[PDB]
Amino acid sequence: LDGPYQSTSFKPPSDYWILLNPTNQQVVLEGTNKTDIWVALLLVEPNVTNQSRQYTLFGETKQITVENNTNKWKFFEMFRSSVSAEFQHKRTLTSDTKLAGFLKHYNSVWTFHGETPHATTDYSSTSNLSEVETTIHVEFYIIPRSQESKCVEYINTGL
Repeated sequence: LDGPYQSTSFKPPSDYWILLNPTNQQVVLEGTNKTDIWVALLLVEPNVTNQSRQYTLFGETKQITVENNTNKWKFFEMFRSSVSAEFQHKRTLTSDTKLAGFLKHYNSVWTFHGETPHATTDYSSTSNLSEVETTIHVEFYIIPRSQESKCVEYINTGL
């Protein structure tokens, strides 16, 4: 919808879907309010044998075991609620579209999980939504939640 945005660090306005358009395996998003929510989406290329890859998350060097036995791409949703904790593999988006989503809405942070073309949304709660800031490493678009059905379309079948 709103055309290609270059990679940047910003606090997205609420009720707007950020639609990430990555090309290469990567840490594609880091989002936190530095209080009770840390979210990171790691893009894993197709046909990846179980192995521990090194990622930089919020200035910290982390080893994360990744695996992708499919021809599709997988977005690893790493999550922690306290800065002192280690990241957990909370959800996964298995995709042939290579698009992912990020939305701030009603005290929660919404992402997509499942497998295309049947990927669905889920959320994580936070006590300070307004202060969650995202470092989008890749090109992205912005779609309002008043057109969320369009963003579901793109997530599952592409732009």
